[PDB]
Amino acid sequence: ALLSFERKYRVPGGTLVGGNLFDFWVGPFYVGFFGVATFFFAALGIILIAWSAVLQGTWNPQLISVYPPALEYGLGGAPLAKGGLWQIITICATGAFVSWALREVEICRKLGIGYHIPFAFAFAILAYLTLVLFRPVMMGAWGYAFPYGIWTHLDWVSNTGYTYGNFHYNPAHMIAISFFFTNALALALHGALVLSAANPEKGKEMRTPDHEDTFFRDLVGYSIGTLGIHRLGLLLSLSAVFFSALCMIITGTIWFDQWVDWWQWWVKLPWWANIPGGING
Amino acid sequence: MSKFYKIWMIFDPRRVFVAQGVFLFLLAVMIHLILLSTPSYNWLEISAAKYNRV
Amino acid sequence: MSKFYKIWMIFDPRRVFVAQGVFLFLLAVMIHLILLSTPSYNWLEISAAKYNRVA
Amino acid sequence: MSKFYKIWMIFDPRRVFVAQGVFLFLLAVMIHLILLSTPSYNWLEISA
Amino acid sequence: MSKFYKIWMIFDPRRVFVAQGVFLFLLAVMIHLILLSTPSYNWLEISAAKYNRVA
Amino acid sequence: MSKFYKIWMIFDPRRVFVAQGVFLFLLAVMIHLILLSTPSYNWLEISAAKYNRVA
Amino acid sequence: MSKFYKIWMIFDPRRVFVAQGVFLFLLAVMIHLILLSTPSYNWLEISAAKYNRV
Amino acid sequence: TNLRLWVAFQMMKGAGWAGGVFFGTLLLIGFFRVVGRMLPIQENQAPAPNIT
Amino acid sequence: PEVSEFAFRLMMAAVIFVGVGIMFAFAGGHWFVGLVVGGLVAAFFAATPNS
Amino acid sequence: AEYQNIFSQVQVRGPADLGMTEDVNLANRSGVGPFSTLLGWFGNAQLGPIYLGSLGVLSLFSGLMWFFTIGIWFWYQAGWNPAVFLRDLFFFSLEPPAPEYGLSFAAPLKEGGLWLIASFFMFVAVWSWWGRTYLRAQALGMGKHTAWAFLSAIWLWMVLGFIRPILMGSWSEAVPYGIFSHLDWTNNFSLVHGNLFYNPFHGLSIAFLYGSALLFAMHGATILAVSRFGGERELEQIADRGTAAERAALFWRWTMGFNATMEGIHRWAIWMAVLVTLTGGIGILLSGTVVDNWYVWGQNHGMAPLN
Amino acid sequence: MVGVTAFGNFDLASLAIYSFWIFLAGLIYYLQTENMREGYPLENEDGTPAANQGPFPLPKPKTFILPHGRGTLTVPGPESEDRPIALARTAVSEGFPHAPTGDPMKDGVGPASWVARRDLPELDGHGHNKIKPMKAAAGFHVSAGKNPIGLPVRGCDLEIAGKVVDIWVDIPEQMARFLEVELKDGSTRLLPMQMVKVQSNRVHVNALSSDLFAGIPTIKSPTEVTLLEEDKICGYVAGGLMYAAPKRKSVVAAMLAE
Amino acid sequence: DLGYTGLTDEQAQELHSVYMSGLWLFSAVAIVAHLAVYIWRPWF
Amino acid sequence: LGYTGLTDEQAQELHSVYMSGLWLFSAVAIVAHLAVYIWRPWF
Amino acid sequence: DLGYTGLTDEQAQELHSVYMSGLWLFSAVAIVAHLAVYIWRPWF
Ligand code: BCL
Ligand SMILES: COC(C)(C)C/C=C/C(C)=C/C=C/C(C)=C/C=C/C(C)=C/C=C/C=C(C)/C=C/C=C(\C)CC/C=C(\C)CCC=C(C)C
Ligand SMILES: COC(C)(C)C/C=C/C(C)=C/C=C/C(C)=C/C=C/C(C)=C/C=C/C=C(C)/C=C/C=C(\C)CC/C=C(\C)CCC=C(C)C
Ligand SMILES: COC(C)(C)C/C=C/C(C)=C/C=C/C(C)=C/C=C/C(C)=C/C=C/C=C(C)/C=C/C=C(\C)CC/C=C(\C)CCC=C(C)C
Ligand SMILES: COC(C)(C)C/C=C/C(C)=C/C=C/C(C)=C/C=C/C(C)=C/C=C/C=C(C)/C=C/C=C(\C)CC/C=C(\C)CCC=C(C)C
Ligand SMILES: COC(C)(C)C/C=C/C(C)=C/C=C/C(C)=C/C=C/C(C)=C/C=C/C=C(C)/C=C/C=C(\C)CC/C=C(\C)CCC=C(C)C
Ligand SMILES: COC(C)(C)C/C=C/C(C)=C/C=C/C(C)=C/C=C/C(C)=C/C=C\C=C(C)\C=C\C=C(/C)CC/C=C(\C)CCC=C(C)C
Ligand SMILES: COC(C)(C)C/C=C/C(C)=C/C=C\C(C)=C\C=C\C(C)=C\C=C\C=C(C)\C=C\C=C(/C)CC/C=C(\C)CCC=C(C)C
Ligand SMILES: [Fe+2]
Repeated sequence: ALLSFERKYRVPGGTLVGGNLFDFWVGPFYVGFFGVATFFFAALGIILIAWSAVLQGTWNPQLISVYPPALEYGLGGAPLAKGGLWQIITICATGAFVSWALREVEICRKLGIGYHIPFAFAFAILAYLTLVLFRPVMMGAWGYAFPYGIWTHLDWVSNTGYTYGNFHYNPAHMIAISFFFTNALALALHGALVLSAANPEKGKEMRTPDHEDTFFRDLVGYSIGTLGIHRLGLLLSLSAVFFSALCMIITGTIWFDQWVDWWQWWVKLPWWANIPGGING
Repeated sequence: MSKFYKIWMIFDPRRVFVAQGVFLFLLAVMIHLILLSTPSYNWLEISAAKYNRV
Repeated sequence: MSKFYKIWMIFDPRRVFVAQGVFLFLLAVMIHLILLSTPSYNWLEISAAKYNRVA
Repeated sequence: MSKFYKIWMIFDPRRVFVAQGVFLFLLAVMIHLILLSTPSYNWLEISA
Repeated sequence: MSKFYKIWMIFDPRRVFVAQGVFLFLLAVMIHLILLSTPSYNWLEISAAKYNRVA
Repeated sequence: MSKFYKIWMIFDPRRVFVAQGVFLFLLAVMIHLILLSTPSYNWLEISAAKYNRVA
Repeated sequence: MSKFYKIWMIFDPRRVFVAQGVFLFLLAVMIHLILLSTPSYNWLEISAAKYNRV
Repeated sequence: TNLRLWVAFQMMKGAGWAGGVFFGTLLLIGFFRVVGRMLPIQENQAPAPNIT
Repeated sequence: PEVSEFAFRLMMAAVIFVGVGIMFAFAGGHWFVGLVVGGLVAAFFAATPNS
Repeated sequence: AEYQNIFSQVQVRGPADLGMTEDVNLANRSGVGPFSTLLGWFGNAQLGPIYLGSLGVLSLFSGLMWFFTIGIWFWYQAGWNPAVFLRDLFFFSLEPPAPEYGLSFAAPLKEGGLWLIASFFMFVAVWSWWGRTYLRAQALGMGKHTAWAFLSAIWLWMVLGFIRPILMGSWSEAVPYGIFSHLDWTNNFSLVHGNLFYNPFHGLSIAFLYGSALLFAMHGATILAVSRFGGERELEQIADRGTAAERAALFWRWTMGFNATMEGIHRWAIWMAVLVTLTGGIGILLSGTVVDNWYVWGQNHGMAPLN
Repeated sequence: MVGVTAFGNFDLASLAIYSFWIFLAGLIYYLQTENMREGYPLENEDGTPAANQGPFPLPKPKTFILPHGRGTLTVPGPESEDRPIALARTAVSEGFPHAPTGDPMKDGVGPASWVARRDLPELDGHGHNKIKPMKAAAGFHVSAGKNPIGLPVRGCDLEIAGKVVDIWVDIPEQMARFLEVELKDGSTRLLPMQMVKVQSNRVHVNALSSDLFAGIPTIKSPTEVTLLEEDKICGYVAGGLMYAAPKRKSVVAAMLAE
Repeated sequence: DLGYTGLTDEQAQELHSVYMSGLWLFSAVAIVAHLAVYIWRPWF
Repeated sequence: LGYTGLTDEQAQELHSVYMSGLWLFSAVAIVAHLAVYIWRPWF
Repeated sequence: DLGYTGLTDEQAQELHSVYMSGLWLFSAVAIVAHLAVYIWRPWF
């Protein structure tokens, strides 16, 4: 169950909690203290989703939906059949996520690599906590969070999006969408470039990093470099998540009307708010 | 049945007890939450309706 | 069906027992949840109606 | 139960005690929140 | 057909058995779930109607 | 006709057999689901109507 | 016409056979699916009307 | 070097870390509760995004 | 307590941005005028750390 | 609070790298541009040279005329007023013809006829650029992965503006050329087709768009984590596996059970992003032509509670 | 074909979505097999092939023709560690850590591990050495940021153990890779630029303590560094994060200390 | 004598004999459990 | 057969202590189940 | 005598007696708290 080179890196230490109490491998996985919490919260969260399907009365996996408590319950406890289960799953999901990030931290220290990966994952968690915890708490109801369903958490997105008209006009959303599109553009370009330099035309030698820079300089006149593109990949993803977390935390808390109405401030600037012609007036 | 001690000749006790500890506590929490969800056997709810706590 | 012991020459005992433990637990959990879903064979609901715990 | 002491030759004692402290506190937190969730047994509300 | 044993000279027994084990379980699960879906052949619901469990 | 055996000089026996095994199963699953979807040839339902399982 | 065998000196037999096999199956699926779509040539419904299955 | 204190100190050490993490989480929840109360959410608040 | 030149440069730029933004939001008839002037000066200040 | 390698803490500026010369016609290659210190903090500071061949010229001419045609219509919509032009820049739009004209080219020049001209220029511009990516890879003897990764993007781009309008038999179904208009076109697309969220293929594209962000955040952080072992030089790690490749392999093997290689991770990278638009093109293509309401389609396929 | 269903609810959209699941299942299989060209077949903790190899079979081998006549690389292929691993089994049962037999930083195990790469310098596209000192580099100079040359080098124990002398530069990428730190004994070690934090007045190396600076593996040639020497240097310094924790004076290091 | 796992035939026989005893014990408890359910609530 | 390195006697001692814990755990469970069944039967 | 933690048998016995004493003390206080609540609000 070990790779041809895995043995020399399997050494004690690097644990945050427990020392050697949980410092062992189950197959390929490293357990650690936080992996035990990971497995428990993961298993408990999964079972309560399955049990929530029993209470709902359906077994179709797409119809399974763990709705959060209704708006009348506010930010308090709810009956397990009508919102209470969602709160337990959310606590289990929050515990599983943070334990997973901290388990990655232990693996980082054991290998001596940087903590970029758990720091990158923490951005996703704060994005997750924005939707289920930070936004509902500010709005004072767990019902503003999204249900744990495959196609019912899309209903939440559509309903929350159309609460404020066309959600595209959210300015933080436009920033994040540009980042998400840019990151996927960068990933396709970055993935394709290395494969082109590593799996070239038949018979020709494997290419060097200079050909990678030469290709993109002949293409768009600029090469960001092997270090730059991976920095770009990390920052593009985190910025997309950071602005996506920002876009929702200001919606329903600081902005309440249609987002298209927001953009009229630019049109209503003092020096051209009254000039005739164009689209607006 | 008298040869079941050989399971420890195969499975290290440290990993099993961790695995078993998680499994039992996961199982125990699972059953209690099942009973709480149902209107019956929700002992917190049963006493409230029995003693007119509402 | 006499030489079935040779399965352990093919399969590692440690991996199978973990796989079997996970398989049996998840299979057992699945069947219990299937029974609980149906109004009949949901023994939690059965006893409530049998002894009139609804009131 | 006369040989349960041998579990300390399996698991390191100080590591378990720290972990058990975490487990006991979180379990105590877990039960108290469930009681607050129910309309009854919510001591912070029935008093007022 | 006596040379069917030669399939093990081509197919690794370790990978086949795991694939066969997963395939047989998923195939067994799939047929059971198809049967449980139909109003008939759902043995849970048949007994409820036969023994008047739903009242 | 006779020289079809040379296809194994070109095709890897392992690659074909795995691909063939997947192809046959998916083709068999597809046709069975086609028959189940039609109101006729759905042998589960037609037998239910034959013996009046549901009425 | 008699020299069509030369085309195998240009085309790799393995890639042609795999490409041909996938194309023939996908084409076969497409036509068999098209016929099922139309009320005519839907041989499943054709037999149903003929033998009064419904 | 007291064994009873040493064991109790370890368990108190774990309980303290769990306590700080739980109290820190409540601090964030309380902070967002305060900010939401300060902002004019109650004056104009969105309808339910999902069916209750 | 060991801030680098770049760390201090950013901190002052944030202070300059807030300060100048308020300055020209009052002076101008709109908050955007403050944002532009405050942003440009802060960006120029933060992009030139002495070293 | 240590060096995280996010930004270079020192810059070195040697002579400009003129690049390789496998089969690239150096006459068509330009000279080296400036060195940007601001870009040097993140990546390379050198800009240029850029190759400009036959397809490069056709790409620029059509690309400029596409950009110019939108601009002239933007000025006409502004009344030639620079103040109005900047005020309504995002609200300007080069709308496609009205639904009455269908696919006919009889639309008036100010009522959709100009859009056909601008769209033609973009069509030539993009396709000529795709060949440019193909030929640049062929010139250096590299794989055509960029050419086919690009063709995934073209498939969605072709579907939105060209293929789907033809099937719908109307240029009005196409995309307007504007900042807010093509946002409004997007929103109106879902509403007309009944909650495009319940499009299975739109959901898949979001899976791979989320996954591309997931994989690049994972991959970018991984290499920066193992950059202390020289892991950013991925091509040498493919050739001669160093300790960075092994640790990067082991981190994900101990985290999620399975891992990849230094070369195989980029196969995940290319396919994760390609499926973003590949599934996207089918998802848009089906909408209207096959499914006139996805939520009703979702109900009949067990994706919505009703029916 | 609006509403045209071949059977049941199955229609052209249903045809496409299932056909993609087949394609995606096939694609995930293809991608996973490609990832199995390195580190496979699996091995036991002793070194023998394991009874378990995974559900995905090994792919057909492919050959990479290395640049500059370095040869070819066919994977999957027989891969060997080619170095004695100074680790000791801590439990007969598998999935348990291996403790170092001696000094792990010197033995190249754990976080301080390294791989037997080719003992040759890495080349650019033109055949020249990719990584060269800035002194031997033609025209290279510090363009921005604090110049680290001449700054004192402070270890994790807050003790100065030398000063920077030269910077090594990746000539194609035109970015610094190593700092050539001269110790108190007159010899110069190489420190990866990723493991140092050039502050206002000093080079703080959080990885290594002052006494451990002398232990960095040395380069055979002052004008070039091979791939093997890079791994030993990068491994040693990065191994210092866990193996010099007792010597680190940081508050968080004390909290995480054993 | 493929010996992928390294077990000898004697070790396999002993491991299987204990494994089957565990299986028959598990099956025996299940058969009793099914009898209890079928008596209390038959599903046929 | 050796995987964990335990001798036959060490396993027998380990199993006996483990079984002692199992029956003690089972006994509390049986007492708990009787208490619940008396208080509220589920059959 | 497995020696996974290195503690001798005597140290294990002494530590377990300490741990059990705290366990029963913790159990006793919890019983009192449960009695107090059941008096205040029974849950049966
Ligand atoms: C109310 C709005 C609707 C909606 C309506 C649509 C519509 C309509 C579409 C999408 C599409 C997409 N949607 Mg949706 N979408 C909604 C909600 C969401 C949510 C969400 C959390 O709510 C998310 C994450 C997404 C996500 C996505 C993406 C996965 C996908 C676009 C891929 C892409 O890169 O396109 C952008 C990239 C391109 C179009 C490719 C461009 C390639 C060409 C070659 C570039 C040429 C450049 C040109 C010449 C300019 C050059 C400039 C110079 C270089 C300077 N949608 C709701 C339900 N969505 C698309 C799709 O494929 O859906 C299946 C689509 O058509
Ligand atoms: C939607 O369609 C529905 C579901 C409605 C209808 C379904 C249609 C389809 C597609 C049906 C398909 C059915 C198929 C393909 C069935 C195939 C079944 C097979 C082939 C089953 C095989 C079973 C074999 C078993 C269980 C063998 C077990 C073997 C052992 C227990 C012994 C193993 C040990 C060994 C070999 C020891 C090794 C020996 C030595 C010397 C080392
Ligand atoms: C729009 O679409 C609709 C449906 C409306 C209409 C469709 C229109 C179209 C586009 C139709 C297209 C039709 C076409 C292009 C059909 C083509 C058919 C062909 C060319 C079929 C060929 C079949 C050949 C087969 C199956 C050959 C099989 C051969 C073997 C099994 C033997 C191979 C073995 C060998 C060679 C042994 C190797 C030998 C040595 C010496 C090594
Ligand atoms: C959705 O579909 C539903 C759920 C409705 C219907 C379900 C359908 C299906 C697919 C059902 C599937 C059922 C199956 C596959 C059941 C299989 C059960 C089996 C085979 C269980 C195995 C039990 C074996 C046990 C419990 C063995 C225990 C052994 C021990 C405790 C002793 C271990 C110690 C050993 C071997 C000592 C080692 C020896 C030496 C010398 C070291
Ligand atoms: C769907 O979900 C519901 C709940 C509705 C239905 C679910 C049903 C299912 C799947 C139920 C599952 C039941 C099972 C399989 C339960 C398992 C029970 C077992 C086997 C429990 C075992 C308990 C054993 C214990 C607590 C052992 C304790 C041992 C000790 C405290 C002593 C340990 C110390 C030792 C051995 C020291 C030895 C050391 C030396 C050096 C000799
Ligand atoms: C689903 O969740 C709900 C709430 C619905 C139901 C929950 C169900 C479940 C699954 C509950 C789980 C219960 C469990 C697993 C409880 C376990 C309890 C145990 C075994 C606790 C052990 C406690 C042991 C302690 C506190 C030992 C302490 C020992 C010492 C401190 C050392 C001795 C030193 C002493 C006494 C001196 C201390 C010094 C001073 C100055 C006072
Ligand atoms: C002062 O500024 C000047 C005037 C100097 C220059 C400025 C120009 C400006 C301000 C340009 C602004 C451009 C903008 C805002 C562009 C925005 C473009 C966007 C957002 C496009 C989004 C989607 C577009 C798509 C999907 C277009 C697809 C088009 C095709 C697939 C081509 C279709 C081909 C057709 C219709 C051919 C028809 C013609 C014939 C002859 C058959
Ligand atoms: C004939 O039977 C009686 C006497 C009961 C007749 C009674 C009839 C009536 C009218 C009964 C009244 C009510 C009912 C319906 C009672 C039903 C009771 C049931 C279903 C009891 C079931 C008990 C099941 C138990 C105790 C199962 C225990 C099994 C385990 C703990 C699994 C252990 C296996 C392990 C750990 C395998 C691990 C192995 C490896 C290799 C990992
Ligand atoms: Fe990369």
